[PDB]
Amino acid sequence: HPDISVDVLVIGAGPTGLGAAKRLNQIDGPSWMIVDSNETPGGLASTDVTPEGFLYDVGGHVIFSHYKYFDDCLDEALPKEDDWYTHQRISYVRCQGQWVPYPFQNNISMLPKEEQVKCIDGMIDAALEARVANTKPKTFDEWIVRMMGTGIADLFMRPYNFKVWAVPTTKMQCAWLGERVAAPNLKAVTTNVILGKTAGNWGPNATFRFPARGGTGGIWIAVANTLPKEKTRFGEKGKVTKVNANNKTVTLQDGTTIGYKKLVSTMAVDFLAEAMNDQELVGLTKQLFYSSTHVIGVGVRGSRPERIGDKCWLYFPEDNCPFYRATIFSNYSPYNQPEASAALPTMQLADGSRPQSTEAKEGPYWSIMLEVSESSMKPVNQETILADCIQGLVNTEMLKPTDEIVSTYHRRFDHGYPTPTLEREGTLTQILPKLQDKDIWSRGRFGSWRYEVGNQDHSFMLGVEAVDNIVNGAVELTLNYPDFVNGRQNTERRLVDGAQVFAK
Amino acid sequence: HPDISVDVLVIGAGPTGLGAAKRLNQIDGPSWMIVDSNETPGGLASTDVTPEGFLYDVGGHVIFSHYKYFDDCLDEALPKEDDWYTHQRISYVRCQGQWVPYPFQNNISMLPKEEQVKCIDGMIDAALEARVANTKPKTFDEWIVRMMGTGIADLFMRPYNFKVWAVPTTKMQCAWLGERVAAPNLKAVTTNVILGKTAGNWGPNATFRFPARGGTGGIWIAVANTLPKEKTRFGEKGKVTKVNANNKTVTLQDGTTIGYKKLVSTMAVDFLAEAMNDQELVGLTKQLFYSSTHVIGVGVRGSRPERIGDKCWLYFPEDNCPFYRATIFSNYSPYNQPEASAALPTMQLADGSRPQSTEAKEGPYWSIMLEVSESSMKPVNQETILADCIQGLVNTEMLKPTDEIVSTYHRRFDHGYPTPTLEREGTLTQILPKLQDKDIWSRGRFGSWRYEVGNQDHSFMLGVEAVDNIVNGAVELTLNYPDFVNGRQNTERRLVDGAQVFAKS
Amino acid sequence: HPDISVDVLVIGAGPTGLGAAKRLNQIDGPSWMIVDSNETPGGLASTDVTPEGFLYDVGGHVIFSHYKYFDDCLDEALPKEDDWYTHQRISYVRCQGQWVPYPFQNNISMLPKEEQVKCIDGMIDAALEARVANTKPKTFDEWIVRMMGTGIADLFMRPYNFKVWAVPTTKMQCAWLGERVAAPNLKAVTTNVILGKTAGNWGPNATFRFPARGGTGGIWIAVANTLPKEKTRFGEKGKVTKVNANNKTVTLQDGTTIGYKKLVSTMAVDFLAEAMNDQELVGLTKQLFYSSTHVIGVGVRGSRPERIGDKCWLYFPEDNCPFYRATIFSNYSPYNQPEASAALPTMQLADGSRPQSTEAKEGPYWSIMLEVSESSMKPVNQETILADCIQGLVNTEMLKPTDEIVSTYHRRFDHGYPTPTLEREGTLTQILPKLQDKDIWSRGRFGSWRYEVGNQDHSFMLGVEAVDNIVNGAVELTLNYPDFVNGRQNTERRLVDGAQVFAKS
Amino acid sequence: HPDISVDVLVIGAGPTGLGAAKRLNQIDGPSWMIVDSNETPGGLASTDVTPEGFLYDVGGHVIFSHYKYFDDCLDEALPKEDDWYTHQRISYVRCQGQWVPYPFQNNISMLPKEEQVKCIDGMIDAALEARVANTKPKTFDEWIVRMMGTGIADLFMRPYNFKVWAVPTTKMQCAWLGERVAAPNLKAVTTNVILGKTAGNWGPNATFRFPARGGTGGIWIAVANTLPKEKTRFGEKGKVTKVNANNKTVTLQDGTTIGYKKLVSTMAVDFLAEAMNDQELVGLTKQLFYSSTHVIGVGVRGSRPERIGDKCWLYFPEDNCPFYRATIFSNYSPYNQPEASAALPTMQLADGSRPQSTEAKEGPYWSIMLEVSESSMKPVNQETILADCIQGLVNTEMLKPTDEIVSTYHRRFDHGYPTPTLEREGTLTQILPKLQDKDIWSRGRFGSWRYEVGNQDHSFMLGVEAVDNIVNGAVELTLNYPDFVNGRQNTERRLVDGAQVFAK
Repeated sequence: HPDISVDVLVIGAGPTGLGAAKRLNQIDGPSWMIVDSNETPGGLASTDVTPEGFLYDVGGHVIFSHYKYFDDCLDEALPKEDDWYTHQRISYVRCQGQWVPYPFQNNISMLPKEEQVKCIDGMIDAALEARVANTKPKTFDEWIVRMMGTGIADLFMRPYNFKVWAVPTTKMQCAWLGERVAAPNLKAVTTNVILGKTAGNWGPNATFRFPARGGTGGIWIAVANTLPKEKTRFGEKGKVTKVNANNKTVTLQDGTTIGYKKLVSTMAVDFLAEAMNDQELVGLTKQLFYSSTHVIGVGVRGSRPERIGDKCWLYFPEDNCPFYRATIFSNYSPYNQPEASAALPTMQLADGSRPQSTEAKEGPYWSIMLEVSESSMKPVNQETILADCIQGLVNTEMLKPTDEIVSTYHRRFDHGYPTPTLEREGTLTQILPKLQDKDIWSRGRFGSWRYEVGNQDHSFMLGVEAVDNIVNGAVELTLNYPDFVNGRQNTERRLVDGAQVFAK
Repeated sequence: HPDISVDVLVIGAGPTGLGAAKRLNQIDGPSWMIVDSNETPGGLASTDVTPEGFLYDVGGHVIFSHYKYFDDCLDEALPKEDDWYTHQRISYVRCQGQWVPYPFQNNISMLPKEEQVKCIDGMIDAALEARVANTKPKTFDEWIVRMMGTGIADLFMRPYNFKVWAVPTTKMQCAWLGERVAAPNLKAVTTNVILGKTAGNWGPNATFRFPARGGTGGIWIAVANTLPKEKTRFGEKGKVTKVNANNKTVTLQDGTTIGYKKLVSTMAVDFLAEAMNDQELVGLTKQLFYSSTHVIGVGVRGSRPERIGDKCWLYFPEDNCPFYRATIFSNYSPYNQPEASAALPTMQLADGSRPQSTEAKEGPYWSIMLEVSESSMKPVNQETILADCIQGLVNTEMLKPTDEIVSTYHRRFDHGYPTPTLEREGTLTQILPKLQDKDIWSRGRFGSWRYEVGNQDHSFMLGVEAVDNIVNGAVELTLNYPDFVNGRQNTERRLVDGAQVFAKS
Repeated sequence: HPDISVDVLVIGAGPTGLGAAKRLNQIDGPSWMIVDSNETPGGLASTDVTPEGFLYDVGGHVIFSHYKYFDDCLDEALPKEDDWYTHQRISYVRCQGQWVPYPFQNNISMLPKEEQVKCIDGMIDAALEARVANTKPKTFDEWIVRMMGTGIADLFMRPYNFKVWAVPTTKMQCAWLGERVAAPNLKAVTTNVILGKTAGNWGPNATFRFPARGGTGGIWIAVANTLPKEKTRFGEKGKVTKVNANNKTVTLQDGTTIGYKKLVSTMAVDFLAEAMNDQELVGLTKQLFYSSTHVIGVGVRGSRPERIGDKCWLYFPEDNCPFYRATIFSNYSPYNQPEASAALPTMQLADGSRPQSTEAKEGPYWSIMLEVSESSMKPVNQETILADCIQGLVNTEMLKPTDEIVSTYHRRFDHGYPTPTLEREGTLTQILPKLQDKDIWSRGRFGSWRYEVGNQDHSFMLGVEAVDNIVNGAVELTLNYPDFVNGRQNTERRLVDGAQVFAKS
Repeated sequence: HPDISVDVLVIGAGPTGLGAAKRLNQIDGPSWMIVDSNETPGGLASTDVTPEGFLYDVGGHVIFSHYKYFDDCLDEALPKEDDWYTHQRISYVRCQGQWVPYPFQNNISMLPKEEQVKCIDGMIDAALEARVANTKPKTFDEWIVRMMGTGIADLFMRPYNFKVWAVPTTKMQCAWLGERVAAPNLKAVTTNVILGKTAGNWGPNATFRFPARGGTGGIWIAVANTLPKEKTRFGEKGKVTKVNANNKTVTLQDGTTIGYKKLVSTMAVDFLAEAMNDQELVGLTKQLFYSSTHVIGVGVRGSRPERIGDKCWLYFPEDNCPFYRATIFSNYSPYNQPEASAALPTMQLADGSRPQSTEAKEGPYWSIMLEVSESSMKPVNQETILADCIQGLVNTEMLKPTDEIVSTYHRRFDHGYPTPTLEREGTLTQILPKLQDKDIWSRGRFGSWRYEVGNQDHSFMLGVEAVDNIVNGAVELTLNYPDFVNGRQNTERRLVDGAQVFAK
């Protein structure tokens, strides 16, 4: 007899577990509980703040929602018009001293003429090959080259992706990319070159919403707050230390035992394996490759420079900086950094030299968020990475040597990306059915280890669907058919379904 | 205020309506009711019987279940081992005097050598073109010719499909077929010709189940039998005569009114427009094309002939018989026809002549069911179709001139197939969303007018998923993505889900 | 017996006949004679001069020799360095107010950008189809669209060729073009577009030679001058009126009869049929299509304008002028027009009005030559063509309205181009072998009616090779395999061969 | 001054030199002379006979004339209808116990079904690749596999050609083959399979002409006999020992020196370089690959066996015999072997055992001629090759173990085939121009070293055209454009041209 008994136990209150909890709470049928070792809900979608008052999120991939249900929950959580700011999806690729609007291939008119020739030639080759193709690419790398041709592939996607995944593109599968044909739009590319134009893939239609306060972490705090407090257990009192799969009981730090009929686990699956003391799974989960992510934050004194402007996120294929992506985080909300009247001293200049004085001066302020990837194939010196990022900012002309840095931030996330390697699926098809046979739904970024559904909306929906499968027999579409869900409007599932309308 | 009020009203107690009802009954949340103008549930999945005791179903497309949910409901309806018989999926194409195992192209070694050359040459052309193809086929005919080449198309698919659909293949779309690339397996086809091999797509693992009694109609009577009687209204008492979609009320023939919050309608959508008195929808629904089906049944005296053997269904591309498909219905269950000891006089010989006497002789008996299609592009003379079918049986060597016929059956089903025309989707996108905007889920073979989800398992699930959409916010996967549901094991939805397991605690 | 007998009789003293004469004279074996109705040798390669002293040739296709034999004869005829001028092969296409260097597709960077997009889009389509092509184009038009794509084909080659041939491109064969594959060089075109580059297909090693004096006519007068005069019959005394192919005799205007063993006829083959009184050949030769060519010459007062500069020939696809090609004939030689000190009055201004002064004034002078085509499919107004040409010169900005015209020239050549129609070969494989069996070698621009071997170097060698076939059993390579002769260095046949060398010792 | 002076000197009296001399004699203009070290004209187209009375030619490639001129000289040399026998071009490939009619691929219905499947499958692959091909094959091997597909290539053309050329197919060029596209006729091949049909490429109009007497050797003796005897020097008196390219003189073995203005040399070009004492040319010519050919003749007692019948020549891809080609030489003329009444003892039985008696018995007789190739890459044991050939005859069921052999013949021709290696052209376009610059027309099988024009008709015409080039400025079409001459009817040049008609 365990100390607590519930039908459905949810481990983890990141977006995945919150998704499961939200759906359980709406269904209000089977009994349930959600636990997490952190007092603040949000998991890795939480937001940090420096002593100087600069917020930083864990990533630069803004929200794009594929589901009405996700929208319902975000809207319930933060219902006021002024709870959000809307922006156009503005991004550029840093290449040869130029900010090239995304998508790269549609904007190579900014490159020197001879390089345009090399690019067009390679894409001509790719189009002619795609005309008689009778096989599908097998690696991320083959997919890139079939889409872009050699010249364009070498300038951006190949070196960029190495910096993103910390593995070569030849080591990765390409199913996670979706099912689009690996072929160039040669006319679109020659057309912009001939017309000598540039054009980003953004406009009034292509927008994202960012929360006015508390970063992305603020979304998840407000979602979590809609849950019945008594069904949550957050903090040390909720840290799971053992999972006894055969007896269907969990044991917490404080010794509390919880019995369950079904388990939704959102912890990394390698940690779950260890927690189950299941040696066969420990071996299998150790085969799952992943990269570690360093997030660097830099707060800068001054009004937003013209050269930065309305830029949102930026891609860096080149080797003159260690980060793959930068975000102008101060463009997302005026509350991601201190107000202009707030007074801070300069810590250092961008060229690394001491400020003229140590006196606190006022703002306004702007803020940059940088991402760097580490793996066995790509080491990162944690002792120098901050300074290398800052020099990277100078090298890319994001900061003048004279810019005044008033805040710095560095954090290393051991589990950063679950890598879409060639071996991933072969390993996961061994791991997930074994857990499934024990009534354990292991789901989430590292819960199910599939990158393509490991961001916020998809993960939230992994949790939702896991519960919908457990209770209503729904297909888990997002877990197993990401292309299917991505290719459509998912409007059927709502925070208020027929069931609740008829019950009231 | 109306006489009766329910959250969800279902019109029709064919497989689709019964599906909706089963799901509503399992969930047992929103109130609901199911009405049908017929006293006997099962809709067009019902079974007829001749005065002589021969059973006939409405078609020859046997059950293949794509869903565990469907299996749960059939098994619950008919749980005994002896409620079913299992048969291998044995089918052949009648061609130039031969029974050619299906699939046709893998078995052309049975044809004359010169015909094999023509077939292979055609498939070589199609392979060569498929190698540089940069577009998808737009019509059923283009699909057929790309898969099979001209020689093979002309012998089977083309003339056969005209006979099935009662429209030319050039008039049909090809999305309903699934997503498989239209290209020939040249190597497999030439390999079998070279080896002189024949090979049916059946075996110990390719089987179907058929109910021991009452034909397919017996399945749906038993499924309906599991519902609570007081939530059903079957017979003249349940005939819908008016649908007021703005009031969300329905009026029955006896004057009863039913208010609903959501309507699952499984009547033919063209009949729904009329019942709604919605002239806009009438206009649109009249643009939908359909064929009418004649089912002919023939009871024969004798032990099962050797030439017939274990054959299940048979295809007829050639123009020496009016039917496109025949079924040896007596092979499906010994209770589809009378016992050997039953005495029946001979009605006629297969060559059409009278028999000498009126003497009632004994069996055993075997039984053939034939299907013929009719449309405005292919009329059928109802007055001679029976005699034409019988002569077709003689032409195809299924019956000898002297075989003794002891029972005949003929019925015309006006809405037979909803035709997958080139125009169908354009029209449905104007119709179904307009109905949806009124909280009307029009679903079924003719409720939603998509052939590819219009047989028993799919239709049943259309009903189940419609309810799941209404109540649980489920995706209607079968309605909009038949290729998705047909390509996977649909095991998630069960007659007993977690919701029920947990609630009984 | 006839008045004169020779082994080989040659009719015509144009390039083709003179070629036959030259080879016969070099071999100096069989006896021979060459006749022509013009006292001045050179046939249609002759040069006219206006009363004001401007020379005009018959066309603007400059010499490119494919044969050392041809070079030998021109050099023997005009041996001095000062008998010739050398020029780079400079040409442009007039398009949308601009002079675009030939070849057109390599220079579209000159057109507006939105137009370059259409051109490249079209060539992209053509490159993609060329990748999977398994047929050869059947028509000039098909060949054009496969090489260039629709956009580019529409800007230059289609409308230009209609103006040149006076029949639609869809009505012509494409073998005469050579054997190069009809596919676009997409990379070269896009590369130039991207680099913003223009590039003409000329330079220090892409040049032509033009005679210093007397135009091309001067070459042929001088080549003829090397023949033994007693074997020539030029003038009214050499006009053939009758050919009796059965007797192998010819009758001249003055009643003189010439008997031959082998006849090399370079007159137009349709006229030959008539002279033969051969009704079957008359019928066959009338199936051959040809266009008529108008040559217009314009003499202009002024030093050569900068806008003209070193231009040699110029192409005009557009509608604003009736000519297809123009030639700055004064760039070819200072002796193609009068010296600066020559005094001539202005006949008219280029805008058509009368000049202010009737007074003779001095030069310098420059000179334009224009070509206009006409046929039954593309009629031309003969009465207005001169004025229309001059207005065309104003329309294309070659002349200013105020330019002073001091000389004009206009001549119509009835047989201008023998047209490479789809029908040409079928006809010629009846005509040529039929004459062949009479021992008549009918050769030349209209002798054998194949355009692609109808210019000076090729026609000359047609004559030479005919003789070499008659005497030495040589292959007639030029007549039957123009791609073969055009793709190689023809260095073997010389004005002094081993035969002459070994005999002189 | 030299002992003799002529305008054109021709060295060698094989088909190539006789062609040259024939054209010179027709033109009867410039003075000329033809020398050869052999008293009997005909070069390697000469014919040996065994002591027992069996004739053997040097090869089994029958005459197909591409020129009227050649026909004229053959007709003049041997004008009687009874000077020739005509026969259908009947050939077969020995494969897995069967005689398969040529062409092999239209006749694979004779092979086991499983093997038919593998063949058709490989040809399907080939047809599908040829549908999208945009390059030309670079090697003989690539050409074969693209025409036939893998299965068929491996059964016949690949192994057969190794035995022919004595070098692998991968090491040879493919321009010598002609300009036909490398693609399968898939429908013809599958059609004959489906119908169970066999069809050879012969019939009443696909015939060849063979000399009634003396073998091919009699053709050339007779041709030579039409030349003015005083213009020939054949035998020891005509052996060239030195060629002084610079003074244009030739020195013979007997000491006599001959001056020339133009030289037509038809000796092997590697010997010409040696005779010229030109070490630059020696070096180049030693880079030319060639194989050595062994010809084996077998004379057999008995009427022609039914199993042989009307077979003319036969191909042998398999390794149960050393020869690549066999010829039923007794089928070509009843005078290639002794009359039936001639008496000969049996020398051995086909299985290698002695005859029961050494008594001489009568015939009739039939005769087989075999070809074996030798090179650095494929050694032949000169001392056992004869016996191995005879065993090969038993292995291929051409002879029964009991067949009585009454005559044997074996001869090694050191210069057999000039091999169409990949390097050939690179080497030849250095060698011939240099000789041309010295007014030397080196022409012929080994004079110019191009196999594709090294048989009788082509070689003869090389000699004719060389003279026509020297005298009349003719193009040497056969030497430089063999596809051109092979694709047409060459009717223009005749033994009586206009120049001779008019000279009368």
